[PDB]
Amino acid sequence: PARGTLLTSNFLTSYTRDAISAMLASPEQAKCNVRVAEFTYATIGVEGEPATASGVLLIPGGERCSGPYPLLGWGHPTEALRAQEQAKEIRDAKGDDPLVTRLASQGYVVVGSDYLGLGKSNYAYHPYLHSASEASATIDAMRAARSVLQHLKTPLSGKVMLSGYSQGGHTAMATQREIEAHLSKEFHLVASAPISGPYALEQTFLDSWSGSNAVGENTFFILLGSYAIVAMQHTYKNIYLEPGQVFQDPWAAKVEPLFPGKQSLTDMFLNDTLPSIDKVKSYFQPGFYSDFPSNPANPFRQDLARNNLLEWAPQTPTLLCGSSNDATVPLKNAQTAIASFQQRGSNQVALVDTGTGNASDNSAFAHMLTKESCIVVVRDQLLDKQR
Repeated sequence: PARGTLLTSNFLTSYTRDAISAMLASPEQAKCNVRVAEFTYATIGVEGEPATASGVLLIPGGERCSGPYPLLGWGHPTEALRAQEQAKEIRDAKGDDPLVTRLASQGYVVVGSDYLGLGKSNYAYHPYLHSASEASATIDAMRAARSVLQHLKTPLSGKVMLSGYSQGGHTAMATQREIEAHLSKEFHLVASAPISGPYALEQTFLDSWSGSNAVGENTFFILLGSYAIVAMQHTYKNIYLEPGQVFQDPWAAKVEPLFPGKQSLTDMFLNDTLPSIDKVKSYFQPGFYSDFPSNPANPFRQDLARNNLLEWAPQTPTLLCGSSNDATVPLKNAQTAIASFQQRGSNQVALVDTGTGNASDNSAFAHMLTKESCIVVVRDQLLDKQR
């Protein structure tokens, strides 16, 4: 099966323009009804072998919303529940999701892949924070969606845009880099707006390795760090033979099945499935824990480095969004990225900060606030202007 081939597609539900406006009034108003669709497609694994993945497709429509519509590829945030599908989540939430209320309702066709190893994908694990497969998964999700859209005769303008939140920001940028480098004829990319993504991946882990960074405590670090470790091992198979080489017991024997597994990140954190950040020294093996921040040859550190998104020159008008209150993914990531891009001859990337400006609000939880806040900001400041 050629990459991007549409295997199955199904329409779940639809939300009226008024119902969406009602949610927004709880005053921005929707201009489009929104149809929720799901689909599965052919794509590739981290070794280029065949694999499948699932995705979500939001289609705008309405008397005050005639086409043509731009196509926006979206990268979702860290997902530890293997079976999780975005389309069904939106359906369960009855349209209560910013992708519907802020973008699709305004005329943006939204396409998002559940990523390899998640949703309906047949991949044995999820290549968490793996630039190449995050990009290939997104690219192919967009290819399959275009087939669904063509069959429906949905009017597309031809313009393509990208965005994503958290891990999704990393996904969005990784996808942008891949398109510009090889697929500019297939995808006419006119705007990219990564949100709170760890572009300076390796340095981000180094900075929060103690459990806290310049911004504040990185509360979810044990969970996000463990996911990265297990994933990078799966992807590169160069960190350890037994989890016991990296984690202390009893965590060594229970960590791999969780990323991804039968538990959502919320579940794990609320029920202390893994120790809290203040007990990090009893979690990671002392050797590994001290070696990572002081040894650039550390295999996990090397795998993170291979997934940095700094060494290139963005050509698409880009707007990195995030918050100075964010202690989960420090805005330093965007700043470092900008400096790197400018040093490589690119002036296409801008930055916007949605933080309160009050250090009193710095927090790991300020991270989730950037999702809708930034969706709105990047849409108003960049996306709308590139339609």
